[PDB]
Amino acid sequence: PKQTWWGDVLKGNNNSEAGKFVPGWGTTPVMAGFVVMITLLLLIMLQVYNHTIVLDGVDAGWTSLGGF
Amino acid sequence: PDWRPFAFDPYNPTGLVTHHISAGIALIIGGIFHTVSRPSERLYNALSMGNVETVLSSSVAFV
Amino acid sequence: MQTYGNQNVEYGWWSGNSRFTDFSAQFLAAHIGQIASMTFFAGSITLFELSRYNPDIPLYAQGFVCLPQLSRVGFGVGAGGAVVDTYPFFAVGMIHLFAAAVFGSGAIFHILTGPKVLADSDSAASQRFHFEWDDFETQGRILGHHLLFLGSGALLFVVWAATHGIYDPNVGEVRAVSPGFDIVRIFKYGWATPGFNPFFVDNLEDVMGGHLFIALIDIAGGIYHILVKPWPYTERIFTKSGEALLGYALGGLGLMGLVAAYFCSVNDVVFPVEFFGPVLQPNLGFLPNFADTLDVSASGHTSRFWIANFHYFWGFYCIQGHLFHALRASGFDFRVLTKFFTTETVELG
Amino acid sequence: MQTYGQTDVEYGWWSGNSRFSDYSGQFLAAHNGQIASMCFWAGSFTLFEVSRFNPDLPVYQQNLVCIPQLARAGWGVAAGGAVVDTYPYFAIAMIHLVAAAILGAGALYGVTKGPKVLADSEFSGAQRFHFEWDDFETQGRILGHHLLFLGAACLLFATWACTHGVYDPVAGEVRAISPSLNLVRFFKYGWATPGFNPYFVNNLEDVIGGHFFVSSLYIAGGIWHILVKPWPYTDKIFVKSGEALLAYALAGLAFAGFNAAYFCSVNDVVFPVELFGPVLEAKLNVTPYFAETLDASDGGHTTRFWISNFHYYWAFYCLQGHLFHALRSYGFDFRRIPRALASL
Amino acid sequence: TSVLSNFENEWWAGNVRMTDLSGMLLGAHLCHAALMSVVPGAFIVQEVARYQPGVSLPDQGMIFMPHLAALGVGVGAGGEIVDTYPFFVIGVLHFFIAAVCCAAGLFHTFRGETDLNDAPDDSYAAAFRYEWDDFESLSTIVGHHLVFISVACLIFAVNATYGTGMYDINTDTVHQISPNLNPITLIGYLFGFTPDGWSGAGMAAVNNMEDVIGGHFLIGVIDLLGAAFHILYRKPTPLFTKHPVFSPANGGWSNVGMLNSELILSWSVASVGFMGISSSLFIRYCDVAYPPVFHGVDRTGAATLQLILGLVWMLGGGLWHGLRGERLYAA
Ligand code: CL7
Ligand SMILES: CC1=C(/C=C/C(C)=C/C=C/C(C)=C/C=C/C=C(C)/C=C/C=C(C)/C=C/C2=C[C@H](C)[C@H](O)CC2(C)C)C(C)(C)C[C@@H](O)C1
Ligand SMILES: CC1=C(/C=C/C(C)=C/C=C/C(C)=C/C=C/C=C(C)/C=C/C=C(C)/C=C/C2=C[C@H](C)[C@H](O)CC2(C)C)C(C)(C)C[C@@H](O)C1
Ligand SMILES: CC1=C(/C=C/C(C)=C/C=C/C(C)=C/C=C/C=C(C)/C=C/C=C(C)/C=C/C2=C[C@H](C)[C@H](O)CC2(C)C)C(C)(C)C[C@@H](O)C1
Repeated sequence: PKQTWWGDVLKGNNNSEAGKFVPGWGTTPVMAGFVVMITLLLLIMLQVYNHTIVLDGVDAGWTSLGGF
Repeated sequence: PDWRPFAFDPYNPTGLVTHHISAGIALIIGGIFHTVSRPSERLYNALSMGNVETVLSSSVAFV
Repeated sequence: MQTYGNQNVEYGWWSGNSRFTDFSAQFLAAHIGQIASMTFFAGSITLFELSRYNPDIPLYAQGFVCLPQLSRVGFGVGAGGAVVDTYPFFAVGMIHLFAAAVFGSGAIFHILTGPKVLADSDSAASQRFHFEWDDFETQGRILGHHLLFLGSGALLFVVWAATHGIYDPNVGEVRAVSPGFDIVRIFKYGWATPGFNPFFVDNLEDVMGGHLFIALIDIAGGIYHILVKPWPYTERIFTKSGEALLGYALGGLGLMGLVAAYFCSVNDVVFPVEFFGPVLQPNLGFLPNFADTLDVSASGHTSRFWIANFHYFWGFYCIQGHLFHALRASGFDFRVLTKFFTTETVELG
Repeated sequence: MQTYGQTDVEYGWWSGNSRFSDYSGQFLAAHNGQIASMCFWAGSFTLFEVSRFNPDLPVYQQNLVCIPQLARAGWGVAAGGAVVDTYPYFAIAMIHLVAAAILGAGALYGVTKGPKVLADSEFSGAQRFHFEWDDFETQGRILGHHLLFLGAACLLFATWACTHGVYDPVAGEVRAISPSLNLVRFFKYGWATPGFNPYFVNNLEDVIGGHFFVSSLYIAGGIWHILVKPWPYTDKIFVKSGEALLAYALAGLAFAGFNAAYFCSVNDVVFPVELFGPVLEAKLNVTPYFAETLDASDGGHTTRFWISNFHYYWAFYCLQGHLFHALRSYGFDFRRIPRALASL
Repeated sequence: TSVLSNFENEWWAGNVRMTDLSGMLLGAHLCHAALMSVVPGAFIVQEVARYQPGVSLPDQGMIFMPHLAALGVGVGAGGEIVDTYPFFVIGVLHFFIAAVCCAAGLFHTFRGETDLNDAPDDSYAAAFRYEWDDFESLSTIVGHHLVFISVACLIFAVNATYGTGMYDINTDTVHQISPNLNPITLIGYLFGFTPDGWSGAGMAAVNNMEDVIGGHFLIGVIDLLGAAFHILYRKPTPLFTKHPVFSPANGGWSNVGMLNSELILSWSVASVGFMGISSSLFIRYCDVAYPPVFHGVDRTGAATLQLILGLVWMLGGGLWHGLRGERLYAA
C-alpha cells in the first residue's frame, strides 16, 4: 500500500463515494426523457439517411458534395 | 459548422464538424453530471453498478 | 550602516566594506584612495590612448574617450579638429598620474596613521575632522566646503575658456569665448521654452554664461552651508544615517549620469562632431539604446556611442542602487521577501 | 474586504492585495503605484512607437497607439495627416517618465516610511487624510476633490483645443476651434434625435462645447460633494465597505469603456481616418468584435481596430468584476459553488 | 415546501423550493426575462452583421430581421431593406433591457429579502406582499400587468396610425394607415366571419392593415378596462367562485372554484400554449401581418414549430400542473 503522491491526488475520485447511491428513483425519471429524445434523434437521422424523410433542399446523395 | 437541417445530410461534411462540436458539448455536460450525481438505488441495484462486469456488458454492446 | 535591530552584525568579505562605516579615519582613507583611482584612470588612459593614436584614422573611429575630451578643451588641436601637437596630451596625463600618486600616498597615510576613529587621535586638530552619522551641522559644513571646491572648478573652467580659448565647432577652430551673463536666458533654458532647449545649446557663449552662473551658485551655497546649520524641517524629513546620505547621493548621481548620457548623444556643440562623431539617436526596445546613426561597417562605433551607452547604464544602476540603499536606510529588510509564497504578509517598515 | 463573519482571514499569495485593505497608508501607496505605472506606460510606449516608426508607411497600418493620439492633439502633424517631426513626442514621453518616477517614489515612500495607518501618524496633518470604509461623509469630500481634478483636466483640454488648436479632419489641418455650444443642442444629442446621434458628431466645435459643459458639470459636482454630505437615504440604498465602492467604480468604468470602444469603432471625426484608419463594423458571433471595413491583409490592423477591440474586453471584464465584487459585498460566499455539488 | 408529492426536495426539481419565497421568485422571473431579452438583441446584431443588400431577406435565413422590417424599420418603397442601423439600435436597446432585468434579478435573489412576508411592516415593500391563497393580493398583480400589456398594444396601434405607420402589404410601402373601427366586423373574425365569408382560420384572414390596427385598438381598450376592473375591485365574484369544475378532488363536477399555486401556473401555461397555436395559424395563413416580401411564401415550418410548442405548453404543462394543483386541493 504505497502512499504515492499521485494516489493522494486521485484517491478522492477513486473511492471517496464508493458504494453510495440515493434511495428511490432519483433522477431516473429525467433520464427517461433524454432517452426518448435521442430515440427520436437517431430515428430521424436513419430516415434521412434512408430517404424516407426528405428534408427541403437536402439531397441525401453524392450530389450534396457540391461546394468543395 | 452550420446548424441548419442540411447538416444532417450524411454526404455533406459540414455535418461532421457540427456534430463533434455539439455532441462534444453534450458529453461535457454529460460528464459533469456524472462526475457529481450519484446513481439511484433502483437503477444501482438493477444494473449492479458495483460490479464491473456490467460495464463490460454495456461497453461491448455499444462497440 | 543599517543593522536592523541587532547591532554588531557580522559581514562577510563580499559585503566587507561596511565594516568601516564607523571608523572616520578609515573612511577618509577609503575615499582618498578612490579619488586616486579616478585620477589615475584619467592619466593612464590618456597615455594608453596616445600610444595607439593614428593621425590618418578619424579620431572618433578609433576607440578613445580621452583624446576627444582633451582636444575639445583646447590642448593642441588645429583648425578643423586636427591633432597638430600630441605633446600637451602627454603633459596632461602625466600631471594626472602625479596627482594620483599624491592621493594614493595620502590614502595609505590615513589608513595607517593613527586610530581607526578620528575622535581618539591625540592630534587635537585632526579631532576637528571627526564627524558623526547623526549631526547635521558638521555635515552641512562639509557640504559647504565641497561645494566651494566645485564652484572653484567651474570658475577655473570659465577662466580657461576666456583666456586660453576653447574649441568651437561652429567657429571651426580654437577661440576665446566671452563669458555671457543673462539670467533671463538662463531661466529660459531652465523652462525649455521653444527657442531654448537645454540639450540643444548652440552657442558656447550660452554655455559659458551658464557655467559662470553655476560657479556663482555653488560658491554662494558653499558659504551658506558652512555658515548656517540645517533647518529643523530637514531633520524632520531626512533620516540621519550614513546609508541614507549614500542613498541621497546615489539618486543625485544617477540623475546626473542619465542627463550626461542624453547630453552626449544629442548636443553637437559641447560634443563636437569631428572629435566624438555624428549624433546618436535614442531607441527604446526592451531597454533604451543609442543607435550610432552611422554605418558601423568598417568603422566600429564612434566614441560618442560608447560614452552615451556606458553612462546610460551607469545612471540606471545608480538609480537602482539608490533605491536599494534608501529602502534599507528607511528600515526595510529584504529577508522578508523570502516569505513571499507563504501566507505571511510581505511587509515591514 | 468581505470576510464573511470570520476574522483574521488568511489570504494566499495569489490573493495578496486583500491583506492591506484595512490599512490606509498602504492603500494610498498602492494607488500611487498604480497611477505611476499608467503614466510610465504612456511615456515608454510613446518612445517605443517613435523608435519603430517610418515616416513613409500609412500611420494607421503601422502598429501605433500613442503617435496617432498625440498627432490628433497637434504636435507633429501639419496637414494631410503626416507626421513631420518627432521631437515633441520625445519631450512628452520624457515628461511622462519623470512624472512616473515621482509618483512611484510617492508609492515606495508610503510602503516604507509613511504611516501604515494614517490615523496613527503623529504628524496630525496626515490624520486629516485618514478615512474609514463606512463613513460616507469623508468619502464625499474625497470624491469632490477627485471630481475637481477631473473637471480641471477637461477644462484644460477644452482651452488647449480652443487656443492652440487640435486636428480638424474636416479642415485637414490643425485649427483653433471656437466652441459651438447650446444647451438645446446637447439635449438633442442626449435624446439621440434623428439629426443628432452622439456617436456620430460631425463638428469638433460641438465636441469642445460639450467639453466646456462637462467641465462645468464636474467642477460643480466636486464643489457640491466637498460641501454637501450624502443624504440619509444613501445609507439605505448603498453598502458600506471597500468592496462595495470597488463594485460601483467597476460598474462606472465598464460603462465608460463601452462608450469609448463604440466611439472609437464608429466615429470618424474625433478619430480622423488618416491617423486611426477607416471606420469599423460591429460583428457578433459567439463573442462581439469590431472588424475592418477595408481589407486587413497586407496592413495588419489599423490603430482604430486595436483600440476599440481592446477596450471592449476591458469594459466587459470590468463588468464581470463589478458583478463579482457586488455579490461579494452582498455577503454571498462563492465557497457555495464547490460545496453545493458536494451536497447535491 | 407546500407540496408533498414524492420528490419535493430533489435538486432537479429545486425551483419548487421557491414556491412561497416571494423575493427569490421575483428575482428568478427577472433573470429569466433577462434571458428572453438577451436573445433577440444578440441575434439581431448577429443578423445585421452578415446581412447582404442585394439578396432578399427570405433567402438569407434571418429569423428576427423579418419581424422588424414588417414594422417599417430600415425599409423603403418596394419592401427592400435600405438602412441596417435601426435594427442595430433595436438590438442594443434589448441589451439594455436585459441588463436592467438581470440587475434586478441579482438584487432580489441575494440582497433583497427572501420572503416579503418578512418585510419591515409597510416599508414600501409590504405593499408587494402576495399569498398564493388570498385572491385580493393577486388581483392587483393581474390588473397592473394588464395595464402594461394594454399600454403596449395601444402604443403599437398609435404608432401605426399616426407616427411613421407600418409596411402595408397592399399599398407596397410604409404608410400611416387609417384604422377601421367597425367593432362587429372586427369581432366577427373571432368566429371566422370574415367579410368574404366564413373562414377556417379565425383572426387570420384579415386582408388589410386597417382591420388589424382596429383590432389592436379594440384589444388595448378592452385590456385597459379589465385592468381597471381588477385593480379597483380585487374581490372574488360568482364567476370564479361557484363555477363548475370536474376533478377527482371530489369525483364529478363541483362548484368550488378552487385556488392554488399550481393551478394558477397551469392556467397561465395553458394560455401560453393557446397563444402558440393561434400564432401557428396566423403565420400559416395571415400574410398581411407577415408580408412574404420578408418572411417568404412557404411558411409551413415556422407554423409547425409554433404548433409543437403550443401543444407542449397547452397539453403537457397545462395538464401536468392542473392535475398537481387539483390533487393539492386535498388540503
Ligand atoms: C476578472 C474580473 C475582475 C475585475 C476586472 C476585477 N477583479 Mg478583483 N480583487 C481585488 C481588487 C480589484 C481592483 C482594484 C479591481 C479594479 O480594477 C479589480 N479587482 C477588478 C482585490 C481587493 C482582491 C484580491 C486581489 C489580488 O490579490 O490579486 C492578485 C491576483 C493575481 C491573479 C496576480 C497574478 C497575476 C500575474 C500574472 C502573476 C504574478 C506572479 C509573479 C510574477 C511571480 C513572483 C514575483 C515575485 C517573487 C517578485 C480581488 C479579488 C478578485 C478575485 C476575482 C476572481 C477578481 N478579483 C476578479 C476581478 C479574487 O479572488 C480576489 C478576492 O477578493 O478573493 C479574496
Ligand atoms: C520635494 C521633496 C523631496 C525631493 C527633493 C529633490 C530630489 C528635489 C530635486 C531637485 C532637483 C532635481 C534639482 C535640480 C536642479 C537643477 C539645476 C539647478 C540646474 C542647473 C543647470 C544650469 C544652471 C545649467 C546651466 C547651463 C549649462 C549648459 C551649458 C546649458 O546649455 C546652458 C546653461 C548656461 C543654462 C524629498 C523626496 C527629498 C523630500 C520630500 O518630502 C520633498
Ligand atoms: C436607480 C438605481 C440606481 C441607479 C443606477 C444607475 C444605472 C445609474 C446610472 C447613471 C448613469 C448611467 C448616468 C449616465 C449619464 C450619462 C451622461 C450624463 C452623459 C453625458 C454626456 C455629456 C454631458 C456630454 C457629452 C458630449 C460631450 C463630448 C465631448 C462630445 O462633444 C459629445 C457629447 C455632446 C455627447 C442606484 C444605484 C442609485 C440605486 C440602484 O439600486 C437603482
Ligand atoms: C371559467 C370556465 C372555465 C374556462 C373556460 C374557458 C376555456 C374560457 C375561455 C376564455 C377565453 C379563451 C377568453 C378569450 C377571449 C378572447 C378574446 C376576448 C379575444 C379578443 C380579441 C380581439 C377582439 C381581437 C380582434 C382582432 C385583433 C387582432 C389584433 C387582429 O387584428 C385580428 C382582429 C381584428 C380579429 C372552466 C373550464 C374552468 C369551467 C367553465 O365552465 C367556465
